[PDB]
Amino acid sequence: VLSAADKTNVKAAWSKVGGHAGEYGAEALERMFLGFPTTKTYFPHFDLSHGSAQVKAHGKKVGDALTLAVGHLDDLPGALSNLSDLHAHKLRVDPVNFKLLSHCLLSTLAVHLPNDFTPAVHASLDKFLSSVSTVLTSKYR
Amino acid sequence: VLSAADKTNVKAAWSKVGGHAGEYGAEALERMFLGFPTTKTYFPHFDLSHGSAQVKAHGKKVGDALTLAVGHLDDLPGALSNLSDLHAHKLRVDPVNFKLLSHCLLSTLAVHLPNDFTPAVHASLDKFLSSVSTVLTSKYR
Amino acid sequence: VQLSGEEKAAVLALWDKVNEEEVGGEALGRLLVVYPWTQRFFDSFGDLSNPGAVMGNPKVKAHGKKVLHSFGEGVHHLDNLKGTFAALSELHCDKLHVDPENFRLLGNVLVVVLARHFGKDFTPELQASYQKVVAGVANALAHKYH
Amino acid sequence: VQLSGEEKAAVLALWDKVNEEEVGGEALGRLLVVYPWTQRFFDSFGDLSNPGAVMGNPKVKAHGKKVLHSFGEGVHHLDNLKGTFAALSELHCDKLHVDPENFRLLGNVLVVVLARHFGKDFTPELQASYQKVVAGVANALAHKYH
Ligand code: HEM
Ligand code: HEM
Ligand code: HEM
Ligand code: HEM
Ligand SMILES: CC(C)(Oc1ccc(NC(=O)Nc2cc(Cl)cc(Cl)c2)cc1)C(=O)O
Ligand SMILES: CC(C)(Oc1ccc(NC(=O)Nc2cc(Cl)cc(Cl)c2)cc1)C(=O)O
Ligand SMILES: CC(C)(Oc1ccc(NC(=O)Nc2cc(Cl)cc(Cl)c2)cc1)C(=O)O
Ligand SMILES: CC(C)(Oc1ccc(NC(=O)Nc2cc(Cl)cc(Cl)c2)cc1)C(=O)O
Repeated sequence: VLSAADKTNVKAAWSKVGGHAGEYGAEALERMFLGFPTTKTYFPHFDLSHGSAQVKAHGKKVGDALTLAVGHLDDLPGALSNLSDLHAHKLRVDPVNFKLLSHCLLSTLAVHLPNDFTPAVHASLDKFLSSVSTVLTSKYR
Repeated sequence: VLSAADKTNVKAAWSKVGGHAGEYGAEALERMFLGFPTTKTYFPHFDLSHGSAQVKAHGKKVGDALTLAVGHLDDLPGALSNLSDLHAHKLRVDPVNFKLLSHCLLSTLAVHLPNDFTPAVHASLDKFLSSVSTVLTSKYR
Repeated sequence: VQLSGEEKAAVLALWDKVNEEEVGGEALGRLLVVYPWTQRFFDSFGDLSNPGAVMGNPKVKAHGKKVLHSFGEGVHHLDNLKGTFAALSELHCDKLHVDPENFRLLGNVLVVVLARHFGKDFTPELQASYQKVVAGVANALAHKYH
Repeated sequence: VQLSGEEKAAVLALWDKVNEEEVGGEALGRLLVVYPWTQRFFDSFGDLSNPGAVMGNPKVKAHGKKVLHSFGEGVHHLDNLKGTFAALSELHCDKLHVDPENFRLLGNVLVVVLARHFGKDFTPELQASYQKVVAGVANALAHKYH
């Protein structure tokens, strides 16, 4: 669980995202697929090209799950339990890939919110994404 | 927090350690210093040679802290809070090094308890050492 | 690999006692049990649903033996790990898209298995040399990512 | 580095707009704030006790500029990162004993800083090329560990 100060930074930063969480999720995915091509093999039946309907849709889902996490910082394990079952049990997502997507999310936030993406906020968002990743890899038997 | 099954495996395995936790901690440290020489720089005023009084003493401390953790699996954050302050705030131990020592602890347990170090027990001890490492790196500002 | 002539001799001497079938089956099965995401690459191998099933799976044992045979090739070509592993780097990187972090994990699982098999003969010094070896193998396997 | 001629051109074009002082100070300061264990290597730099102090520290800014200058050398010698970084690999590995994982972290912090500075001009494609670059730099810096 994040510090009080981190939770405050994370809720603050996410407020600056406005209604762009889905857009940012889509762009983070695109950055991941191009920057780290190994990750593409998780999406064999997606059109992964820019502006893809499927990537746009999927980014909305990732953004919505992160928005939900931001609203539930005191209980990420509870909030993300089912999604952790999916990513571990079913999808067998390599834990390394959560670091890759997290890096691409930070990159995307920096692109779009340069004035708000301060060093302290970068640190808190990094901790937030680490915490989310930890829950999402927690279901490994 | 570990699964019920993991806690059972971990308490079981640690029982097989008998009174050897300190010896095993010392040997794990030696394995770490030789296998991963970068780690030696954390101990500038230690004699790091084999059978060293200081390494023997320090291994006892590591073994005692792990024994305490095994007894407090439901609250590792509470049990290891102070030790996490020490390792993060004061010592600035690189999180990578916890993976290195954990690997050397598993190696040492495998050396000495080959019949008990089964695949399922290896998995549970790995999770235990990951959980301990997570708490020990949790104090980073 | 920063392995001296004397370290090299100790590394090859240990490999002379390594049963690649027993050690290989065990190392691959442990990889699949301890780091279950690695099972993603082995759907065709059948039942991997619990530790007993994984360890007893004939395809796991057969494949682990092949893996260990290639590790043995590495052990015997320490001055040319890049060439030794070039074909397998193309397979694992370009064809399979295995994250290279897992090459390091399998190397470390092998080290743990060697420790289990050899006990006190697997000294801290000998383990240190084997750490250099498995790091070199992992790096050579990841060449196609470099 | 698996960088094509066209990717290379885009990478060098971006570096032409990089202020190594501002980008360098910011990347090193962010490393120290986001991954505070890295402060272990900078005791002589004085006050690093909070984000404001780290970012405003003259020694952090001066040193970050030097780091970024060496990254720029890398950018302009992509076909010989090993040679370019050989002296700095001896420094960081043999003398300082920095874990090489941190070379990757600093590269990624630099990428995030480039994203912040360049905004939409730092496209997913251009970032992908920069990921290849910072991976190559990290690998070259870690050579003395290989
Ligand atoms: C911040 C971390 C992540 C979050 C919050 C997240 C969230 C989500 C959500 C909300 C879904 C939709 C589930 C549904 O269909 O109901 C999903 C699906 C999926 N995710 Fe993630 N995810 C994360 C990281 C990753 C990573 C690192 C990978 C692998 C590179 C990955 C691979 C997948 C795949 C393959 C699907 C199913 C796509 C499909 O076939 O429909 N996810 N994720
Ligand atoms: C399983 C993980 C670990 C545990 C349980 C553990 C436990 C301990 C304990 C019980 C102490 C004694 C504290 C005291 O003096 O009262 C200690 C000290 C120390 N530890 Fe660890 N430790 C772990 C990992 C590491 C790692 C990875 C490093 C760095 C490579 C490290 C570096 C140190 C140092 C430098 C000291 C102080 C030595 C001295 O100067 O007295 N520890 N640790
Ligand atoms: C790091 C040391 C490793 C070595 C030396 C190694 C070696 C080998 C060898 C010798 C083969 C056989 C090629 C053949 O006979 O056709 C093989 C195939 C394969 N390896 Fe590995 N491997 C390593 C790690 C991994 C990892 C970490 C994974 C994924 C988690 C992996 C996944 C596979 C797969 C999926 C195949 C093909 C299996 C099939 O026939 O369907 N390998 N490897
Ligand atoms: C990964 C990309 C990196 C590059 C390109 C890089 C580059 C450099 C350069 C150019 C110097 C200056 C040598 C001189 O002018 O005397 C230097 C020094 C140094 N670097 Fe790095 N570095 C990197 C990462 C790191 C990391 C991750 C750390 C530790 C967390 C680190 C710690 C140091 C230290 C302690 C010095 C000497 C500072 C002093 O003068 O006291 N470097 N580096
Ligand atoms: C066993 C089974 C059915 O598991 C699962 C399959 C899908 C999901 N999806 C979700 O959680 N979606 C989801 C979607 C959004 Cl927008 C936000 C959040 Cl927070 C979650 C969870 C578990 C499977 O893998 O087949
Ligand atoms: C371990 C600890 C204490 O802190 C940390 C949190 C985050 C990171 N960053 C990463 O590893 N990024 C990262 C980014 C990429 Cl693109 C690739 C890879 Cl391989 C890794 C490092 C340490 C934690 O878990 O909280
Ligand atoms: C700020 C200050 C004083 O912090 C600290 C310094 C030392 C410790 N040591 C301990 O916890 N020892 C300890 C020893 C054993 Cl055998 C077992 C366990 Cl579980 C813990 C904790 C905090 C410092 O770093 O100077
Ligand atoms: C991430 C997740 C889900 O699982 C995992 C737990 C442990 C490991 N093993 C390691 O990394 N070992 C490891 C060992 C050495 Cl010698 C060096 C390095 Cl660099 C790493 C990998 C994944 C967890 O944190 O629980």
